[PDB]
Amino acid sequence: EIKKLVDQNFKPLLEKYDVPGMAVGVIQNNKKYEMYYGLQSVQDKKAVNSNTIFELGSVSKLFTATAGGYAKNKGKISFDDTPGKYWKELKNTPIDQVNLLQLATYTSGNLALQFPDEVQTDQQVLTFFKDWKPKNPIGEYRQYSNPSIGLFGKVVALSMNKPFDQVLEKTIFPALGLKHSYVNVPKTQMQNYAFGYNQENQPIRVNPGPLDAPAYGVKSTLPDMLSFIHANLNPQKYPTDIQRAINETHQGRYQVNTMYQALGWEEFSYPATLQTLLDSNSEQIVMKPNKVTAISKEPSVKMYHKTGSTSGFGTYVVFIPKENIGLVMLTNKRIPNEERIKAAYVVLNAIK
Ligand SMILES: *[B@]([O])([C][N]S(=O)(=O)C1=[C]N=C(C2=NN=N[N]2)[C]=[C]1)OP([O])([O])=O
Repeated sequence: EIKKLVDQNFKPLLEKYDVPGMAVGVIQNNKKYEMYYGLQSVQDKKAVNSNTIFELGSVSKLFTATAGGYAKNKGKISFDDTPGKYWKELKNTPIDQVNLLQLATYTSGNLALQFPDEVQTDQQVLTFFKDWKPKNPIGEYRQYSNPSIGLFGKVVALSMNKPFDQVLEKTIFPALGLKHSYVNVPKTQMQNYAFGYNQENQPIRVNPGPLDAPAYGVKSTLPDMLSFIHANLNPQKYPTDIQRAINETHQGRYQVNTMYQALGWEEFSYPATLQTLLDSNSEQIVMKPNKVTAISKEPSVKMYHKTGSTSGFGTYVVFIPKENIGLVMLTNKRIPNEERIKAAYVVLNAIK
């Protein structure tokens, strides 16, 4: 029945949005299911398979959040610290009045989704943070942002003395059991890297950008993402450092109505209505700043999700610890976040 449920709910989306290829993974009671559809490459007629590498987009934030949780539990950082304590060069500039938790969770009060296009170099990055100056009451307003978690990410790599790409590929990925997850796809794996397809069905991949690795720059396979979901459902089986990191990412920090923000993960009381899952990615929540309130109801039974996108790829990831289930969907064309969320909802709810 798992296979038949995904065929009912995910398969039609390939035709509906002319998506070349898709990989849907389900984990239940420590049993993994992998469903593959279509092509990693239209021009090569190479099929999507277990070796196919997709761009995760903002699901990369979950790895950046896990890397921070690890660094905090090795004593390398505190989430009450300010960025200037590690990147000396910002060390009494006004960015050093925002703390790492506030960076991680988007409540600087003045960071947008993107850098400005003009910024590209390492010096242009450091200079934009040297010249960063306040706006909304720090800590009070959530606005989703690549530079913010991007800065948290870089600060985490500074506290670990290793550039960010190495923190993941030598430290975090091996600790999670991930064999084919990369910030940079090496030469021997380029044959498995899918093409993404833009809205003109042109084959494309992700463009270089400032602090792209920590905010949207991880590439993985379906087996690997199911391993990552496994880890989130069962952190007690992993090494102490990574287990503590994973638990750290599950703690709700504030609410923005029915969405609780954690470290990368969005958190909900379970069971959640569909529409509660949809509003987490409504334009209001994703693009416009919003004022945060303190957690009032600590949810008893929780569920977590995150969407991601580069211009050629779509990702969605969801897990419910207490039902011991989760789902990952990866596509090499963006479909609307709404459609990702709904199909997953029907598949998981139908398997109890
Ligand atoms: B993340 O995926 C952030 N997404 S984004 O909208 O900032 C974005 C989109 N596209 C790129 C890109 N394509 N090719 N080079 N770069 C980067 C960043 O969260 P979401 O799921 O989008 O809410």
